[PDB]
Amino acid sequence: STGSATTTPIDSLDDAYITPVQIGTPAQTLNLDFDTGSSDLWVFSSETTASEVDGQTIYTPSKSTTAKLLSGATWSISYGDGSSSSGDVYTDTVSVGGLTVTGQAVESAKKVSSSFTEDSTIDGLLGLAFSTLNTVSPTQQKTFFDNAKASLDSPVFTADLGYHAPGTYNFGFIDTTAYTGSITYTAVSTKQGFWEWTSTGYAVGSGTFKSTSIDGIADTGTTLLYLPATVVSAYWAQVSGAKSSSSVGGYVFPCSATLPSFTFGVGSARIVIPGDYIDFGPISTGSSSCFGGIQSSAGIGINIFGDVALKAAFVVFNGATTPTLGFASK
Ligand SMILES: NCc1ccc(C(F)(F)F)cc1
Ligand SMILES: NCc1ccc(C(F)(F)F)cc1
Repeated sequence: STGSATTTPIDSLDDAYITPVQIGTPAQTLNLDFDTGSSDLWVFSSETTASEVDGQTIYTPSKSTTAKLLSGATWSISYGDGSSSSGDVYTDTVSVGGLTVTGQAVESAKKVSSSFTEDSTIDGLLGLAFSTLNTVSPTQQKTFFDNAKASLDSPVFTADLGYHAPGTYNFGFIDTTAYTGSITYTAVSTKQGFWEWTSTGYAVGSGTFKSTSIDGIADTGTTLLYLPATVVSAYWAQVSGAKSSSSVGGYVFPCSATLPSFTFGVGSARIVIPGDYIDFGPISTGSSSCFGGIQSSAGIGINIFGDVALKAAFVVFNGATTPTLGFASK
């Protein structure tokens, strides 16, 4: 079987992408943030503290004839940005773009951090990292992808994120009309539970490509591109007036500047991020200082190929017994 669903940016900056997901019987449709950096499927629900819900669509397990409470199971997650949520666990039927999994663990939020409450357009997250990171206790639960794997035509999913435009998540098949040229595959390490791989280097604008190994994770759930301080300094040095701002929390640049492109290596292939993808607009309404889309990973501890990088490519998440990542231009 296969599944295919359109994913849509939540705002004019592509801060995140939401994809409709059908949960329960009859279907309750929620718009979830597909996150290859985490492994919990959790949703705003009728159990969420009422003051912490502000416009989100909620899952109501009592209205689903297929929902079953998972006795004694709880979950609690903390994301790298400081966000968190926690609650209890149901199993229910979950469908993505025609692809149905029965008995999927659906984690019902009882408490969420302020960043989720203020994001009225995100009804929850759908984790797509490896199931070793799932936070359900005492019995760890499997991801939607892991549950669907056996029935998929091919054990893969692909991310085709749009720049200021809709895109597509496909499960079980590779759309050969969605990319140009060839797909270049690269080795994945699962030892930390992430889609972790090694980029072969980088270039800034039309500059010389620097061959250097950059270990990082492919994370649809993170907005920006987080790279080592040396790389990020070399990029912003080509932008007149750009500087690192402690008060703002990263590199900013005069909004009137034109940004250079950024190239990253995938084996012998090259993915080019257009400079416009790196502009994240004024730091505050009316400001002439703009926030950069490439930032240092030094405080994070791991490099993150987030949406800024992934939306420049067609990305194959190959969940074969030896998993690999594929990148193609588009
Ligand atoms: N998108 C989920 C996520 C959040 C944080 C991290 C970090 F920062 F710990 F690497 C990775 C993945
Ligand atoms: N990386 C996972 C993640 C995704 C979205 C959010 C936000 F923006 F909704 F708070 C936080 C963390």
